[PDB]
Amino acid sequence: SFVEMVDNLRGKSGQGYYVEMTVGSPPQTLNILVDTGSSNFAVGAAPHPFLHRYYQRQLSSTYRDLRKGVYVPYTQGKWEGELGTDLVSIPHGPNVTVRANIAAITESDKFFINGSNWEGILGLAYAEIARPDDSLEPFFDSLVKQTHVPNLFSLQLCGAEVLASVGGSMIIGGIDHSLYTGSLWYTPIRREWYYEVIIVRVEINGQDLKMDCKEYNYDKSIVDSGTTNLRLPKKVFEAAVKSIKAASSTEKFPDGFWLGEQLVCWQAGTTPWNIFPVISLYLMGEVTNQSFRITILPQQYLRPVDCYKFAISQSSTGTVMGAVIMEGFYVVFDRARKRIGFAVSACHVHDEFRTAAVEGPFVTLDCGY
Ligand SMILES: CCn1cc([C@]2(c3cccc(-c4cncnc4)c3)N=C(N)N(C)C2=O)cn1
Repeated sequence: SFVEMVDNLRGKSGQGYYVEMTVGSPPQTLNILVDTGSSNFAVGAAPHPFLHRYYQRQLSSTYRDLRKGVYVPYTQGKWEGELGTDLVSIPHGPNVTVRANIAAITESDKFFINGSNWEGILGLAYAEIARPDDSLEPFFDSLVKQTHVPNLFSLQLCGAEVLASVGGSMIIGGIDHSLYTGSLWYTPIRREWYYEVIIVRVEINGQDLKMDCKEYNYDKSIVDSGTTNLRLPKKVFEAAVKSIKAASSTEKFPDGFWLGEQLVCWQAGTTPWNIFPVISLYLMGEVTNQSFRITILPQQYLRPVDCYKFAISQSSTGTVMGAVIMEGFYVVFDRARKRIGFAVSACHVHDEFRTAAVEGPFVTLDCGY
């Protein structure tokens, strides 16, 4: 049924991708953020200025209360709510219904986004980082256990007066070959909590940043559909921008732009893409001394707002390969074989001079924290 899953994601630029889901009986429709960077199925369950609809447990005849609260403070914001289980389906995903854990958010701070058009989050990472603890089975774990859907899903994020709308596909239970060209290269999932991986080398315009590879994964590297930007450890970030500033020297910008909080504009197809360099991330291969590179264009790391924001930013929590990396590629979260596959996406955005690429192997003769 993969055909019926194609284009089942939507979103606004910089505000995440969501898939339609129903919870409860009768089905309550909600748009839910696909988030490989968290592990809770958490849905607005009380009025909020940014929510135009929300999950109403009392309207559901199949809701069961777990009589347990959950409080999820985090760096940027916070949500808090009540644990229960209910029946869940994805209308444009696998044709099944599962009983899953649901965090019904009763209060939250800076969690929902104005105009994003989603009402909850589908944390697709592992139990290890779930709240309140790893005993709360994540949605995908329940789905696999209760149905026969293979332990694998794949994301094809396609990107783009009003924020640009983005489209994409979440294929659960398999690999849709029409979604990518060329070969799928796999990098090991180093540990099952976040989707943690290892970056062994990075180049800006073919030039090695030449760092001890531990800096690339300090203190970890993760694949996160719930983060817009490519986020880099401080020391790598600074080296990245310096290298990027040099490659686009002709024509200058204010460091408010480089700090990713200040847009820059051209007008109608005048954008000097060729000025900015490609960025290659080399991920560890399944074979010890091998790696492969994913190369991403400026079209990915300059996010549209013809105005663009610099979608590479600093991190104190390690490297985050967010949406702007994923948008060049078809990304397979092969949980069954503890690996993540990358292929050129059938939908990636590129000129007649450059193209996002996935290429290997590269042999590199210790990179993890
Ligand atoms: C554990 C608390 N939590 C944080 C998240 C978030 C989260 C929460 C709310 C909104 C968004 C978000 C996603 N796309 C674009 N704009 C915002 C992300 N998911 C990820 N991966 N990141 C880094 C988060 O901040 C989920 N739960």
